[PDB]
Amino acid sequence: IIGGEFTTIENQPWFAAIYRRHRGGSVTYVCGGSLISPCWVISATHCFIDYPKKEDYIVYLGRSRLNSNTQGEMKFEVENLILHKDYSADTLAYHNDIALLKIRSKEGRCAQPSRTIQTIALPSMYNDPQFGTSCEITGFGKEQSTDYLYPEQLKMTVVKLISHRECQQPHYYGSEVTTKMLCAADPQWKTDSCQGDSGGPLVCSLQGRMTLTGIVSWGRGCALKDKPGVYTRVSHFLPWIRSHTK
Ligand SMILES: N=C(N)NC(=O)c1nc(-c2ccco2)c(N2CCCCCC2)nc1N
Repeated sequence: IIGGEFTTIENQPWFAAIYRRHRGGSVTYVCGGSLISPCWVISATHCFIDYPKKEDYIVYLGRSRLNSNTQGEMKFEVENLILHKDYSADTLAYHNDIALLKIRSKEGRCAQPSRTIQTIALPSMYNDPQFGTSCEITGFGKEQSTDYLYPEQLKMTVVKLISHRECQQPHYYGSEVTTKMLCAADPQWKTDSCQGDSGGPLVCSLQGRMTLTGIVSWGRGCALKDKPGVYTRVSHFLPWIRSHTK
């Protein structure tokens, strides 16, 4: 997250931190995710497509720090890693950048809600907030594009939804953004998602509760002028999601 603020998991209790185990036994951070029901975390396919073996992934819930324990955190293995059959990666964009991780503890259980762990509501199909609406993004991703390290503490910021009309201008993303994506940016281009925030939540109030409107997918640079964050439009994927969560 570029700009924004440090936060704790209690302000974004649906946030999931996804890591990969490596042959030496080194474990490194992969991507964010969001808990949409006790047994299911939603994220982005591009995070996993290069190594799609479920047995190498670890999901944390209730976690406020990247490389140390938070009280009340829960660790899960991945019982099913479901990557979108039509995923593809273009030159800039990813398409159908959406993945589901069925989580199960080594003790055989799904997530139990707490002060630090809650599910996030899904939107109604094809229901999105109006453009100009302020939404929240969260993650352990880079604080600058050029950074080598990820921050140790979870971050959050606020961005505003941009119209497709605006996002599709040639000096924004032109042809590369589609209707299955959503753009969001800071009006002054000061704050943004970045590398390492992929798969994490874009949350907006829709009706009267916080709702998962987007999944961090891609952008050119981070917090660069005329280059918004691009997000998977969750409201376009409910049948896909329901097909696996049923
Ligand atoms: N909102 C944005 N402006 N940007 C991002 O969301 C974003 N940005 C980057 C990135 C980092 C540096 C330049 O671009 C990035 N990367 C970089 C390596 C290849 C792609 C996947 C991971 N992933 C993202 N999701």
